[PDB]
Amino acid sequence: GMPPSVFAEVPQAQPVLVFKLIADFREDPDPRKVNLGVGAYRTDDCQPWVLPVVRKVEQRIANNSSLNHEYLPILGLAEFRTCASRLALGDDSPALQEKRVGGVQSLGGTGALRIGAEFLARWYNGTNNKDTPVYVSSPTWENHNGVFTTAGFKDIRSYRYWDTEKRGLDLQGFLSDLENAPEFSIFVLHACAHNPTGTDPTPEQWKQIASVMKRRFLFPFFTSAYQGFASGNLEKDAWAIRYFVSEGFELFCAQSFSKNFGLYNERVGNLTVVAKEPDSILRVLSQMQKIVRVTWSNPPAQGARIVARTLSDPELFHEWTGNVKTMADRILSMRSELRARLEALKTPGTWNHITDQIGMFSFTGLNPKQVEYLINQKHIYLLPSGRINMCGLTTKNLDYVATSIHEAVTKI
Amino acid sequence: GMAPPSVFAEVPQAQPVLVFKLIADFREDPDPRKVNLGVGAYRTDDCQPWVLPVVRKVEQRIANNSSLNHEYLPILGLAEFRTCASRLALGDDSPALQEKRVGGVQSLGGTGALRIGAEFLARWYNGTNNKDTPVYVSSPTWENHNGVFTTAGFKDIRSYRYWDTEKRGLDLQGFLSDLENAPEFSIFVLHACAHNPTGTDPTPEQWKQIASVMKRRFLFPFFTSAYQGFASGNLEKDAWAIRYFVSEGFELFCAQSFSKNFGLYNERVGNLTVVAKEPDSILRVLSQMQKIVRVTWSNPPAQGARIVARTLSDPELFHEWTGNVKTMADRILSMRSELRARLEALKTPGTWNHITDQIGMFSFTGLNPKQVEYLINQKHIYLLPSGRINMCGLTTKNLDYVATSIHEAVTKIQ
Repeated sequence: GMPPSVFAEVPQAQPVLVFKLIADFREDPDPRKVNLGVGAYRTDDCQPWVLPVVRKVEQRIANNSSLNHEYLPILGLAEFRTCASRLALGDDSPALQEKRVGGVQSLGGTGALRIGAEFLARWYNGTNNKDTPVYVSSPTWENHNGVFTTAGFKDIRSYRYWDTEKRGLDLQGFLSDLENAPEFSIFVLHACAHNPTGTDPTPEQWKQIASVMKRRFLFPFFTSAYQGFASGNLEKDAWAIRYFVSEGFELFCAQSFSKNFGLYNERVGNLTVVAKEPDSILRVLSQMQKIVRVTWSNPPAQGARIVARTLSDPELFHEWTGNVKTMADRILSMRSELRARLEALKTPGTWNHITDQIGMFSFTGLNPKQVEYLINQKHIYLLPSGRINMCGLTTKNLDYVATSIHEAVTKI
Repeated sequence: GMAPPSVFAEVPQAQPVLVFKLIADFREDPDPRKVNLGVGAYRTDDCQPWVLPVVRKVEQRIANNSSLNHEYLPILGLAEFRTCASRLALGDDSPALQEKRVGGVQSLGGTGALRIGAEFLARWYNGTNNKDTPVYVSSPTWENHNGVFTTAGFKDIRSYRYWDTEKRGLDLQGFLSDLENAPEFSIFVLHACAHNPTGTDPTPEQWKQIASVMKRRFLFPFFTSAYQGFASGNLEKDAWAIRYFVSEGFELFCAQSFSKNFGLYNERVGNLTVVAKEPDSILRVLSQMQKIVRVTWSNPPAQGARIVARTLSDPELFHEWTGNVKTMADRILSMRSELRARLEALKTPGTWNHITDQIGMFSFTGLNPKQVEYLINQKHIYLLPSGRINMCGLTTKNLDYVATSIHEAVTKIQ
C-alpha cells in the first residue's frame, strides 16, 4: 500500500456477440468467406451505398451558405418532424387533420424509443409507474430490453412470435399472450420487417392483434425502422400503424431513417405521438422537451436537414422512392434466388419462409449446430440464431451459400 | 356513450425554460433601440450568428469527398475525434496520455457527455448503484446541470457557494468551507474556465487551494469544458485547471463541448474525457460507457465530429481555427473593456472591474431584479432576472445606449 483508484472495481462489461463475429469474419484468410452477419444495406459488390438522392441533397446543403449552426429547437427541426410524422401516418391522416399528432426529433430509432420509454415510465398508467408490464416479441432486437430496463421498467416480458417448427408466426401464442396481459400493458410492435426474423403479420392477423389490444387497453409502441425499405413501398409498409390510428388508438411510433435513407451515422429518428385530442399533444410534448433536454439538449441538424429536404420536394421524394425500391428489389431478388437454388438442390424441409419473410433479416430455420458448420467448415458467418442478412448474398456467392446450406442440412 | 379519456389526460403541462419567452418578447418588440442581451451563443458586431471560416472550409472538403460513407460509427465514436478532443483538453504532453490512462467517449454535445458520465457514476462509483453520493454544483450554474444528475438518479444534489453578490466576484472562503464540509467521495461539477452564468473564474492560485481540499477529502472532479480557446484565445490557459488536477494525480471526468469554440451548436459535438490512475481500468470503464451509450443514442453522429477531427489533425486547418477562435475571444474582450470604460465614464455607482475580470461571453452584471425589469420594460434591453448578460449582445452601435441605460437603472431604481 502506497490512493486507490475510484475505478478499481469496475467490471469489464460482457462481450456482445455480433461484433466479434464480424471481427472473426475479418480475421479469416479463407477466400470463400461470406459475411451474412452484417446489419446494414450492401450492394451486389459487398459495398455500402450512399443513396443518390442523399448525395444530391448533401450538395445542395453544402452550396447553401445561408444555413447556420445555431441550436435547433429542443424537439427538433420543425419541417423534419412534420415530414417524418406525415410519412408514417399518411398525408391525409385524420389524426394529422385533427391536429392530434406530435413529433419529437430523436437520435435514430434508438433515441426515439428511449424518449418514449422515459415518458411512459414517468407519466403513463399513473405517475412514476415502473411496474406496467412491457412486452417485446420473442425474439426481438436485443436493445429493446436494454432501453426499457434503463428507463426503469421492472417487468419486461415477451410475447410468443417466432414458431421454430412452422418457420413463421405463432399467431395463436401471440394472441394468448395479449389476452393474458394486464390491462394497460405496453406492447413493443414491429410495424414491418420484423427484426430479426423477417416474419410479419398479414393485415388480417394485424386486425386480430388490434382487436385484443383495443379491448384490453394495451398500449401500442410501434417501431418503424424499415418503412419503404422493407417491401419497396412506403405506403404498404406503414399500413399497420395507420390501421391502429383509424381504429382510434393512442400510440407511439419510434421512426428511424438509418436504413431507408442509409443515414446510419447521422442518427436521424422521430417519435410520432398520436393522442385523442390536440391539448394532450401539447402537454405530452412539454414533458418530452424536459426529457430531451437532460439527455442530448437538442438534436443534430445534418441528417434531419437531408430528410426534410427530400420529403418536402416532390422531385427529390420521387427520386428517393426509387432509391428505396432499388434496395428492396435487390433483397427481394436475393430471397427469390436463395429459395429457388435451395429447392433446386432438393434441400430437406420447406423454404417458402425465405420469400414470405420481409426485409433484410431472415431467420433461416438453421439450428446452432448447423450454424457452426457453415462458420467452421465453409467460412459463412451468421448468428447462432440462424439469422442472416440477405444483403450479404450476391450474384457471385449465391451458389456457394446455397450449396453450403444444403450440405448444412443433409450432413449435419 | 362517452368516449374514454385520453391515456394522457393527467399529464401536466411543464413550465417553460425562462429564457425562451424572453427571446420571444424581444422579437415582438417594435422599438428600434431594442437589444438582446439574453442570447446564448456567439454573435458578431452586426448581431449575426457566425459560422467559422475553417468550418465552412472543412464542410466543403467533406462534401467533395465521395469516398466517405454513412455507415455506423463505433458506439464510443470516431476514433480520431476522441483522440484529438482529449489531446486538446489535456495537452499533447499530458502525463496521462503518455501513460495510456485516458479514455474518450464521443457524445451529443457537452450535455450528452455530462449525462453519460453521470449515468456511469450512478452505477459504478463509490459503490455499486450508489444514488446517495452527494453531487455539488456551483451557486449559480447552468440549470441543466441539476437536471442531468437528477435524471441519472442522484438523490442528493447540493450547491457550493460561488458568486458573491456584495463583492461581484468569487466567494472563495464559502467555496472552500463547502469543500471542507462535503462528505468524502462527493462529486463536484467544476467549470474549467468561463464560468456559466457568472463569468467569474478562480485564479490559478485559488484553483490550487480548491484542489488541495478535494485531494484531501477524496472529492471527485467532474469538469465541464465548454469554452476552451473561446474564453481567452489561449488554449493552454483555458485548460490550465484541468491539467493542474491531472498533474496533482487526480482521477477525473471532463465533459467537453465543441458547440462554442467551433460554433457547431447544432451538430452536437462533445467528448467525455476520463483520466484514471492505471491504464487497465480505461478498458473496463469504456466497456460500461458503451452499454450506457447503446441504450441512449446507440452511436453518435458523424458530421460535426468529422469537422473537428479534420481541423485538429491538420496543421494548416488548426492554425486557421486558432485564428477564428481568437477573433471571437477578442470581440468579447473588446465589448467587456468598452462597456466598463463607459460605465466608469458615466461615474456609475459601484465597482465595475468585474466586467473585465470575468471571462467568456456571460457576465453577472450585479444588477438586481427591479433594475432588470427597468431595462426590459423602459429601455427594451432584454436580460435575465439574475442580471446575466451575454457580452456578444453588445455592439459598437449599441454600447452608448446600453451603458447609459445601465447607469439609469443603477441610479434611479431600487
